[PDB]
Amino acid sequence: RQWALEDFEIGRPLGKGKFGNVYLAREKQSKFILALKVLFKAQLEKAGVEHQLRREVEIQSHLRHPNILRLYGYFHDATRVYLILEYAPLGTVYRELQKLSKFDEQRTATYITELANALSYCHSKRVIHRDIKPENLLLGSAGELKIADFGWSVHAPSSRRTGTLDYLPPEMIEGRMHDEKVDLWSLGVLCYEFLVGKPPFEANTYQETYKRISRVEFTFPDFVTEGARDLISRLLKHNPSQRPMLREVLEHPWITANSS
Ligand SMILES: Cc1c(C(=O)NS(=O)(=O)C2CC2)cc(-c2ccc(Cl)c(Oc3ccccn3)c2)c2cc[nH]c12
Ligand SMILES: Nc1ncnc2c1ncn2[C@@H]1O[C@H](COP(=O)(O)OP(=O)(O)O)[C@@H](O)[C@H]1O
Ligand SMILES: O=C(O)[C@@H]1CCCC[C@H]1C(=O)O
Ligand SMILES: [Mg+2]
Ligand SMILES: [Mg+2]
Repeated sequence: RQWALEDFEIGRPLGKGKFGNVYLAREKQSKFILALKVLFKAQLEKAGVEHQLRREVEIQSHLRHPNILRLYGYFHDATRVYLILEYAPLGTVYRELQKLSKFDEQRTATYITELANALSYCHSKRVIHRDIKPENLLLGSAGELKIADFGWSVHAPSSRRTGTLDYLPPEMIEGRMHDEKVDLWSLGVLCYEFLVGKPPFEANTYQETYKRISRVEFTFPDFVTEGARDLISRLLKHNPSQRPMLREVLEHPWITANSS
């Protein structure tokens, strides 16, 4: 509907982005509360990621799922690009993890189910998210998980190169061809991080994390249950073909026993 910045009242920042900031905003006519993801043209140009910004917009604007953050539209002016997003009022899963330290098995299994459903819908459109991480997982008014930040989203298969490597699978880390299986690896990383409080390949340096991912070198603390170990171990397979389908994740006995 060719919006312009004059149509919105701007509130506090909601979060910092790589190419700008996200602000709380209210559309003047309807009083609709939303989030405005503001990006600087000069920064996007310098990075040469314009084309990828259009992909974020095109991919996310066509997705309709209760566990996927909505993108209502976008517009731009002389210096900025504005993405009109659904406001997630309970913030990030990242912040929830920082304050709780770790999630219990029931909260974890529920989040994994919500993610697996959203990803099943994405993959059915051959959409690869590729940036599944707690800061990109938002919470709706009922505490339901919403996949956000389609910034690095692509259509499968892809041989396209892109923060930390913590959530990236070996094939992406090595600049090789990849498909929807990249999001299955990220799901395994998230399951571990939710239960343990940190991702399994976390390290001080990018170099050390790269080596850990390449080797699939990780251990579980003693408190991690057999069922949780089984699902994570199945997801974190160096070989993308060996990673289970999302149908298998949703039907996993540990998921069905602790969700939702
Ligand atoms: C320098 C510049 C422009 C720019 O000034 N164009 S223009 O004013 O000449 C216009 C007639 C085309 C546009 C964009 C740009 C890129 C992606 C998206 Cl998604 C974008 O939002 C929109 C918004 C509405 C329609 C289309 N896209 C804008 C970028 C990115 C980095 N530098 C840019
Ligand atoms: N719709 C939203 N509602 C609430 N907070 C949001 C929303 N979108 C983004 N944020 C906050 O802003 C941060 C940056 O947004 P994001 O889309 O992930 O940008 P980037 O691509 O730069 O990582 C998020 O991690 C979150 O803290
Ligand atoms: O929305 C963005 O800030 C960016 C658009 C260009 C590709 C990378 C992307 C991101 O970091 O999510
Ligand atoms: Mg983000
Ligand atoms: Mg992003």
